Amino acid sequence: GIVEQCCTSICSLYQLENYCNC
Amino acid sequence: GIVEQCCTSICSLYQLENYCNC
Amino acid sequence: GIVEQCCTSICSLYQLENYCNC
Amino acid sequence: GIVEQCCTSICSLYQLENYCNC
Amino acid sequence: GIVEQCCTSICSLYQLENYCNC
Amino acid sequence: GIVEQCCTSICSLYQLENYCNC
Amino acid sequence: FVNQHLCGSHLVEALYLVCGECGFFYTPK
Amino acid sequence: FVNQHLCGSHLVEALYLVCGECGFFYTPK
Amino acid sequence: FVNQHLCGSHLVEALYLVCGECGFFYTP
Amino acid sequence: FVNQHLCGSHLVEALYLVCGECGFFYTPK
Amino acid sequence: FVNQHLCGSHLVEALYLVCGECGFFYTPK
Amino acid sequence: FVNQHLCGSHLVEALYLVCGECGFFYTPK
Ligand SMILES: [Cl-]
Ligand SMILES: [Cl-]
Ligand SMILES: [Zn+2]
Ligand SMILES: [Zn+2]
Repeated sequence: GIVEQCCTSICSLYQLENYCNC
Repeated sequence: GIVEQCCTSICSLYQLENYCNC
Repeated sequence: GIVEQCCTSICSLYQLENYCNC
Repeated sequence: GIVEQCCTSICSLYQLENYCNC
Repeated sequence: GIVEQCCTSICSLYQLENYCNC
Repeated sequence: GIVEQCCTSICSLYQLENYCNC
Repeated sequence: FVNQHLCGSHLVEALYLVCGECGFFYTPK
Repeated sequence: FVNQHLCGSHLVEALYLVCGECGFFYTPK
Repeated sequence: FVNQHLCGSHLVEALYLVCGECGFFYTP
Repeated sequence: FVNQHLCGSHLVEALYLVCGECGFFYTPK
Repeated sequence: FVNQHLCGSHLVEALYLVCGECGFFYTPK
Repeated sequence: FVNQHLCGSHLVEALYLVCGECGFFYTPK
């Protein structure tokens, strides 16, 4: 999930966008 | 929605639980 | 104190209530 | 209170220090 | 820099003020 | 300034990028 | 509509705390 | 698990800005 | 009032930084 | 380790929400 | 002036995220 | 490093408060 992906290495804007609900 | 319900009058913790995904 | 308790383990909402001035 | 004092105009460092618990 | 000085130990507001653009 | 431009209407990503030092 | 943007920022943090492991949905107006 | 809790607070704020009008679901699991 | 609610959140963060080891009281 | 200074910032935001009109004292040490 | 002061806090949070390792220049003039 | 990232988010909100009308350059490198 987003916590495993983004809480040791910094996630970019593009990486974070994958979690949006568009 | 939550903005209409909670951005003029304060939503309590109990009211905010309505928007959890349990 | 609250730092010793809640910055070593996650405190629940109920446990955070312990520190309110009610 | 701090709300009427500091939410109607910007409180300085000196004004905020009034609410410390030294 | 500010990360080396202020993320391994607490920087006071006075130490932080050195980094302003006055 | 940035406050005038971005606190009367929400600034877009492109407008925010104006202030980066890339 | 700056007001709603600022309100939403705080709403999301509050839902993060309240909802715990259930998580939450945020759909702006 | 405190550090993950702190990280997630910042993640949902980043999602709020990134996702804009789309909103988002926050699913800790 | 929500505008007060949002302001108070920023106030308590400012008190946290200003007051340091002393801590503070927030009484609305 | 947990950065206790950063964690404290989140604790006082959380108390602000939970404690509501009661308010709170924050006593780190 | 509090409305602009509170909005500016969210602004620098947004600039921090948007600009990353480039850093940024905050000048309220 | 995420720990540095989370720290920097708090640093810029602190600089926003301290620096006032002077503003600041945030220069992480
Ligand atoms: Cl706000
Ligand atoms: Cl943090
Ligand atoms: Zn705010
Ligand atoms: Zn944090």
